[PDB]
Amino acid sequence: VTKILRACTRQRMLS
Amino acid sequence: YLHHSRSCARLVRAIKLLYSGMLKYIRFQVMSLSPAPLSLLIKAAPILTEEMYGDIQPAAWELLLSMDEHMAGAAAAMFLLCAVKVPDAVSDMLMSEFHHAETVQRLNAVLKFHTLWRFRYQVWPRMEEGAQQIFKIPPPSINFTLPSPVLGMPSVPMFDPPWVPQLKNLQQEEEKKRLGREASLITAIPITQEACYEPQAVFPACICAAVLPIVHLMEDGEVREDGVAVSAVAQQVLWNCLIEDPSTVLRHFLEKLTISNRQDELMYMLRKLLLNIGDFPAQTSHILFNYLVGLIMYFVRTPCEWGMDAISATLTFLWEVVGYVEGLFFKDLKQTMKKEQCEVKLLVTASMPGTKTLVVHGQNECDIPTQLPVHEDTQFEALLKECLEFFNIPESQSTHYFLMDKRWNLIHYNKTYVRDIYPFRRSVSPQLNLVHMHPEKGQELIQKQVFTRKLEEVGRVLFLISLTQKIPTAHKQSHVSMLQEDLLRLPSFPRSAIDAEFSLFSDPQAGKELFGLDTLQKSLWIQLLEEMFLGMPSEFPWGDEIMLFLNVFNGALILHPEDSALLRQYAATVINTAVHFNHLFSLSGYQWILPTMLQVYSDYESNPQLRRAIEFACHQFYILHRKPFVLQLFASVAPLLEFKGVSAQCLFDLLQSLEGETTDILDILELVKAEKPLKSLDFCYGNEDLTFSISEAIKLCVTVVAYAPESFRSLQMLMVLEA
Amino acid sequence: ACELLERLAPKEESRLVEPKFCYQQLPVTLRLIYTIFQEMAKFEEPDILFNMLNCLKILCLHGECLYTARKDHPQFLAYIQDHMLIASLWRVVKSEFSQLSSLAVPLLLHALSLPHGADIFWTIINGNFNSKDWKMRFEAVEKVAVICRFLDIHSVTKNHLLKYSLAHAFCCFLTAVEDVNPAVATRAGLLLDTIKRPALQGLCLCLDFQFDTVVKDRPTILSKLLLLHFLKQDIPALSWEFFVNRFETLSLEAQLHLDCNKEFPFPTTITAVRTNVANLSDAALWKIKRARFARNRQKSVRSLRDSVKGPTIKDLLPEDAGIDHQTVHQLITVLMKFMARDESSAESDISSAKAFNTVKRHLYVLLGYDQQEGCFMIAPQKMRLSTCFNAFIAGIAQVMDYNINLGKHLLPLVVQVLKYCSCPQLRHYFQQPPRCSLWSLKPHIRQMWLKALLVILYKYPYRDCDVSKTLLHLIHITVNTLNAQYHSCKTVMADKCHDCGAILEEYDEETL
Ligand SMILES: [Zn+2]
Repeated sequence: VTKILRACTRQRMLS
Repeated sequence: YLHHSRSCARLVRAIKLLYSGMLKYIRFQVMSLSPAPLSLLIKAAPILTEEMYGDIQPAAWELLLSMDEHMAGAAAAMFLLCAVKVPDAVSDMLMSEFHHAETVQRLNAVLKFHTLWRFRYQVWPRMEEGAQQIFKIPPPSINFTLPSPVLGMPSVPMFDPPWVPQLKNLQQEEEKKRLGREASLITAIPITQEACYEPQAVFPACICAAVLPIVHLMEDGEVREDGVAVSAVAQQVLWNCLIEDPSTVLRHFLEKLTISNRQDELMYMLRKLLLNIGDFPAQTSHILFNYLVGLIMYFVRTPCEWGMDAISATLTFLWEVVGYVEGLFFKDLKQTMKKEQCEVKLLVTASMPGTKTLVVHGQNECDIPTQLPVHEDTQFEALLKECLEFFNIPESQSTHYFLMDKRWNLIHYNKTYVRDIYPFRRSVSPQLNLVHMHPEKGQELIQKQVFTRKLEEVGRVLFLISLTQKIPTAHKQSHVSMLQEDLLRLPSFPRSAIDAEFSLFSDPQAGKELFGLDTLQKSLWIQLLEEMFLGMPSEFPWGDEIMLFLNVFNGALILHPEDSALLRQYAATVINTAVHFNHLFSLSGYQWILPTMLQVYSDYESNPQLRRAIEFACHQFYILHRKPFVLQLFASVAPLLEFKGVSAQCLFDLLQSLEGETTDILDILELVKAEKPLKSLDFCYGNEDLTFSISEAIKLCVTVVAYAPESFRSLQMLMVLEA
Repeated sequence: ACELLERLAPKEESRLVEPKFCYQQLPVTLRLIYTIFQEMAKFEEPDILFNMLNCLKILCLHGECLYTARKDHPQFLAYIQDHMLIASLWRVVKSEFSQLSSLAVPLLLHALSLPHGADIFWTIINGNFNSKDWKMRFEAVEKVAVICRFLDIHSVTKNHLLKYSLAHAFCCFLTAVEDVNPAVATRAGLLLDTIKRPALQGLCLCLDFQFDTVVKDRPTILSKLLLLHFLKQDIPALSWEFFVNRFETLSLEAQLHLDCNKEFPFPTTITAVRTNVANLSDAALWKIKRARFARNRQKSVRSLRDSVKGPTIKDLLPEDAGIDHQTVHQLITVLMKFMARDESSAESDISSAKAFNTVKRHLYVLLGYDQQEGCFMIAPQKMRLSTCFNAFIAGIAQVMDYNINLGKHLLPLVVQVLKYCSCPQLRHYFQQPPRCSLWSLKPHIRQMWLKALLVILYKYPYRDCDVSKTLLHLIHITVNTLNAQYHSCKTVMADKCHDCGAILEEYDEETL
């Protein structure tokens, strides 16, 4: 779940 | 008493036959002789002693069921005055009558309540020409305030009212009027109130509290010897009361929450009333929704001991309430809520700033307070660690000390982000205390409060789901687009919809309850996101942002893979999205979903039910998209292959399950919205290719390599072939 | 060990259900079952419990180990049932690991079919759902939901003990839906949706069986069915065929009472089984046996009614003498509530249309109206005093308002009933200008009469060749009701006008 959250955070940062 | 009334009526007729102005007096101020005592006592209500009220109460109670309207009205006025003056005796009599052992007694109690309800407006005229300056009646003490604009429509106007005064065109107008009349419910409006052309009301708190016994009698199936059941009478009386004026009916119940900790019973009684009546008229639903929202607002603003618990209890039922409110739109909801600074509590898409700082007090009152800057990623654990370092606690009691809020009774779970709980950036920062507690007591309080908060979140999700489902066929796409953009602009959407309390699941006490709530919340989030997806355009131009919405699905399958309900909900919604967003999932999309399903399939090899469900879902995917799905499956299994990680044998097991037809053990197809015999969504692949031979997979990999041998995808497919 | 048992087993599941002792000297399989349960009490890993439940499924099912224990070692089966079997199967049921429950539920049903299983399961359900600890109810909701998820509808339809146990558990779950604790109520409401449609259909069949057999459970069963139909309407819980069968059972009871010269609140001609002669029929004879058993053996298997509530031919009811009237009134009100919220279930298929026509004929009969001769079989006073009419007039306005198609179907019957009820006597029904009035009705029944007439006038075409005359008569009755408030000259002790002898009538503003 932490990996999923970090992927989501990176995705939001890129946008 | 009926004999007495008949005798008095005969005497009145004799006096009339005896006889100018005397006839006017007889017909305007006598009108009968039986109500002369009661109407006298009503005229002397300010000077009546409490003993007189207690003595007159049983007579006025018995006289409520008179055929004579004047007698009934006078008795109702007298009993309402008694309930105003001696509430305890009136309440005891009402409870004794409503819980009486005789069916006739309970039926008569409900009928007498209805007579009181009718003559509620005819007490002041009967009382005195100069009353209501003396004989003060306490006004209904309303504590909270409704939302500044009313959230829903106050009522649905009846189509073509008979009481409102106003050839192809004539025929079509007649047809339109007939359809409108057939579509409009006349039993759900106050027929006589709206049909009267164009005045306080006396209804004290005991008479209002009598509604709860009537709600319970709505289920009292005991039948009188005349064939009349208590349940029918109670339902009719309460339906008429809620039709006429729900505010007076629900005044007592709504005030009781602010008065005392009674929410777990108020919601129970409201749910009981809704279930027994079976519906909610537009005015009733509007009033109840506005009052419940105002109650949530009140407990958000005024610090109360049971405020959070009351908010959770009302969120557990606002979702049922909102399904009947008419004319409620998401944009107006957001506008009113952010006007009232209470959007976070009932809208799961809130987007509040944060606090940016907060002051934490020490255990000692002479200790110098600390101030911690709050950032987006800060959780209460970091704040607690900084406070322990600041206030000189030498790690001997690190689990003894808890961050706590005193104004609002809150003890903060460490893994909760600060800005989630303190979202407003007002001038005054939140003030916390480094409260020393026995670690077990602190953990118990944290478990309880976390459970209440999770139930609140469940209620928020359910409220949004019901709001979306109430929206008409038109305005569906607008509402869905609003939801999607709100989720995208919400900085903490996937985290809020995907996180869990892993530090609280392990506790043998209050750990499994949190897990049950988590499973419910994940299933609700999947359902809400599917509702959003189905309602968006099928050709919606997506991007990498779809992952933001699909990760939640994957998240729900990481926490609860072995839950059959969660597993079949996941499979149903993924199939629904593959069917709906067909073009997206014919080129991509499976790459956002398949790696998670493959990881779960490989991880839980020992679970034959989970493996069967995943294999059935993959079979349905192959049915929808045949070759593109296999290519996406290989592209999403190539990173996971190993020579933890998806093995090279479980992939072959999945393929062998694909080639042979698999039975639906969890009934996944029954939850598929487009539930038909599933066909290839592309006409080109339309064929009897339900069998997916492994040789076909090998040919696919060979073809992907042959297309571009030096591509990265080429080496992915080479790895898949090697496996 | 499970693989070895599979090898030694007949490798074919037999029929799951059929429609102290000495630890040694027992067959080795009974000892193995005993020790598997004993060890399973000591483990919590899902893999361990799954393998152990698989071993039991190979032993208990796939081989008549417990059947042969019942036949040959009754004491051992009694001990196992009372001490380990159902308690441990209930313990191993979890929503997080539904793999365990996939094996637990078939074993649980097999145990229930066996002797001493129903009582233990009854005590478990009653103790859990009636517990004051809200966490225990919270867990029991999950347990029953997961049990329902894996119910084999085919298995339940064979064994009556299974039907009783599942009906009791499902009704307790439905009560937990309407719970005081918000957490338990929300969990129950959310889990009720997670149950698949065939399982819900099987549970509704269990409820129908409970209605048919147990007499004192009928009103609570009807309440639970109405609640479930309200909550999950997609499954058929209330349906036209449901009311057909309920009317069949009630009419069979009525015919039995008529044979025993005792009054019943239901018509004796609705059912198709004539109790005068059986003619060596099969299903009809079984229906007669079930009805007579229900009416005479009221000491049946535990009626769920008390536990459900939250924290030679004739026989008469000793204390609950109004049970029959309650069942009739509740059934008719539930029928009206079904019809009000019916999404045109008829015309979906041939069976539904047949059931709708049957229900329409039965409705004509219930209100005392003979379609063959077009005349009411009863005097207007008997209809007014009738339970069926009182429960029909109280919901007919809502049925006509909410549902238009059924309203169009029911319009002639409704208008005939409305005209007939207001008549003080039979003669008043045959006066061409109706001189009757809404005086013989109860004061709260006049308003429902008027609201039904209002709905008919507001959203129905009443210019038909037949309904128009009766509706004009209804308007005449309304006009006479308005007139009687001011009597102009032109048994219950009442007031008369000494000049003309007519009864003085007064009405309230809500009726005027
Ligand atoms: Zn007269």
